[PDB]
Amino acid sequence: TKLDEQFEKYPKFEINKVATELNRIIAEYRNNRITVKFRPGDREASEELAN
Amino acid sequence: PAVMNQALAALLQQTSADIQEVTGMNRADMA
Amino acid sequence: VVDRQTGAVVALNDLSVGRYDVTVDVGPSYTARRDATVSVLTNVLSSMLPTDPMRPAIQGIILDNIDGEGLDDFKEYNRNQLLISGIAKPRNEKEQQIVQQ
Repeated sequence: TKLDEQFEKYPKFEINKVATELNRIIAEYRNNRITVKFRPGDREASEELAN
Repeated sequence: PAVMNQALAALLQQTSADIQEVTGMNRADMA
Repeated sequence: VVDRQTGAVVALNDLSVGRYDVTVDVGPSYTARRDATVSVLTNVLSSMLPTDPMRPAIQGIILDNIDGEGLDDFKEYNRNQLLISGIAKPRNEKEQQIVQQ
């Protein structure tokens, strides 16, 4: 506001409380990473192919 | 004698709680 | 009678066969057949006493279906131990005339 011929601004304090669960989920993923795995079939040579 | 307004006490308690709250399978639970 | 097969240049549907003798049901979803075999055999296990005689056979059959990297020697040894015990039924390539002999 003008506030007696000035432009003092409103105080805007920030207390971030929504990042804790996001950090927990990210840590949960990074503790147990997953990747691609190839499964064999019912053949005489599928195991070596998968390996 | 001097007095303590309730707004100041409320701010003290709220800020004290918020400082501890913001600043923090077993490993994942740790900060 | 031990094989079920269909054959045609273009798929032939014999109207005289009639309804099959199967029933539609539901169950757990498995990515591979080995998963189903291992799950059903493990469910069969863990309900048997430790002194039961067929438990080693169940364990061998379960270990026969486990897949992974670097398990060639262990799987071959387990298969040989199962073959010499008359449980594996050699598939008529080389072990019916060598290991059984």
